[PDB]
Amino acid sequence: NVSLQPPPQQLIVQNKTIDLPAVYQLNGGEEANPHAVKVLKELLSGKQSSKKGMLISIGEKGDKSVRKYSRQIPDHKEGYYLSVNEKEIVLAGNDERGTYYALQTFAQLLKDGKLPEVEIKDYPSVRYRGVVEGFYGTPWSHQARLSQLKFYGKNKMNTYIYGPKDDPYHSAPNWRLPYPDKEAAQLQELVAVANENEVDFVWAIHPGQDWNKEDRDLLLAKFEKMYQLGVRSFAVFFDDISGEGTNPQKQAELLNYIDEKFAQVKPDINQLVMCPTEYNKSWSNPNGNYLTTLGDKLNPSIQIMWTGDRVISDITRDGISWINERIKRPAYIWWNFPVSDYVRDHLLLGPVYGNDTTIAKEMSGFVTNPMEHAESSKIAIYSVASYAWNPAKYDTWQTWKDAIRTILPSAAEELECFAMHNSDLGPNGHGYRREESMDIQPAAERFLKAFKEGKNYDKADFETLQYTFERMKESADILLMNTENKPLIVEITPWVHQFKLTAEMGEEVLKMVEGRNESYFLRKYNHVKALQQQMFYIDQTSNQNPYQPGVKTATRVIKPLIDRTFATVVKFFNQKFNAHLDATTDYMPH
Ligand SMILES: CC1CCN(c2ccnc(NCCc3ccccc3)n2)CC1
Repeated sequence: NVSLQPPPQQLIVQNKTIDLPAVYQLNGGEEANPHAVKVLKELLSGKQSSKKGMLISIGEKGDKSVRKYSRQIPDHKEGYYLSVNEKEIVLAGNDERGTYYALQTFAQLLKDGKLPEVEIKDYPSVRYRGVVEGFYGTPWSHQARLSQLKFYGKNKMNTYIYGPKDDPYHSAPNWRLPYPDKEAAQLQELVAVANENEVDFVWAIHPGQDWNKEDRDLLLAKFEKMYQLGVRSFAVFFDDISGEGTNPQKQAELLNYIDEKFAQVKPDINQLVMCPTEYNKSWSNPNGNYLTTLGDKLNPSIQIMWTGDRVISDITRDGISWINERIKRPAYIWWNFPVSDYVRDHLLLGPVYGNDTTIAKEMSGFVTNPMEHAESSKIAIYSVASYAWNPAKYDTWQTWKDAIRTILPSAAEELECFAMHNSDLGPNGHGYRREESMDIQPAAERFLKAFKEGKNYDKADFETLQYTFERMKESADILLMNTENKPLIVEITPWVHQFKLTAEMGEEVLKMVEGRNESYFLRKYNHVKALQQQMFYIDQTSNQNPYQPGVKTATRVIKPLIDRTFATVVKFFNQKFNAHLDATTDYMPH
């Protein structure tokens, strides 16, 4: 059955299916977007017959090939019309990017050499959609970035804001310097791949550290050299700046200057974006001037980034009106999820939710700040893509499952299990939390409650927990050895080990609850203690960083259930046999 991510604006399925044609005639192969034609030719290995076979027509509005279907093509940037029936196939973009988007949709329809009969009219609700490379921690590799960009094109994200922290040429002081040949050629390769995948490579300059005519000049000259390298989209960051540099009139002046002498002078600049000094409502001064002045003086064609009501927050109608009213334009949203650079011992693999689905007209852009774990971030990235394309049809849970099935088809259920219990951030200085382990929350609560007050627990809840731990160990072991996405596995390995140990500990603790005799109980107790020690070992030796070192997993519901069940059963044991076992859950070498 027809599943499409992102879901099209309009879709009609006929409940018939046609074969991908053995023999086809291609119309418009020459005048249509070469990137789209390339995908189409990839999917086709029947024979191009010049006078026979099923017509396939590909083109942008105004091409000869799609003249007949012009009224069906949506009048929206990046829009397209796609049609499949017995007679013919139509892939008609409103523009070149739209034709490519058609083809991305077409590739998802094609299953086992068969196509549904369908008619689609489609376009994005939000103008700019993608990823800002905006996390602290170990930068992504070159290969990681190439793989991201291909994923962005598949999910119709048109925006990549480049900024690896190990590249000094977009930061102080080296922003003034041209890229040396080797680095330039690498960035060049990113640009080429971004272009092939219809993604805007947005080169971000971060000069905030370092206001005269000559600084203005050097920036403009640098922008020019990045143009020669093939860059067509640009961002200027002021999150960074202090003192005089925080003056919004002077920020506007430089940006309006860049617009006039560079962006308006070139034939083909797409995005010009700035990040303001006050970038969320919490960190702005209600008693000050900065956002209204920016909104007044900054040219209308320049985007202003915004994180919402707080630095980590989900965007609401009230939030978006607050900012738009000040900047006098639709805010370009920077969403600080799934970035984990302030909770580095946690993976954030849960669904994308919380953003208001009715406000697409009030946002110019929506970009996600991801984790230092590139592959792992694809779960949220795919979901963001889906949300930003079609927010009205956004389905958090189905999109989450679809992302997981896309990223790891050979072990989707196992990754779902792992991801379900690795979602929450735990307590943190931003107060931002996510749900986790919702499937077993009721079983866990009722189990604890009963076990607490020396009332009997339900056998079914015991079994649910038992089943959960068994499933976690199966999932951990299958994921560790999975070779379909080795980079993914490499990223999560430390947590997978910790997650397996958590499950083993849970099983041992359940055996203490059933405790048949004193000797068996003591065996399980000693095993639990040794497993706690291994978890500390991993916590002390993996993922070491100055900020949140180590590895935490299943922290919201599962680990606390195990900890409390352990402390309770040990206290019961101590009372019964008049013993003095340590009931604590965090072992300690001192
Ligand atoms: C638009 C702005 C740009 C700068 N921001 C970054 C940059 C990198 N990482 C993150 N991680 C989020 C937690 C956090 C960390 C440091 C400072 C504040 C909030 N935020 C905040 C958003």
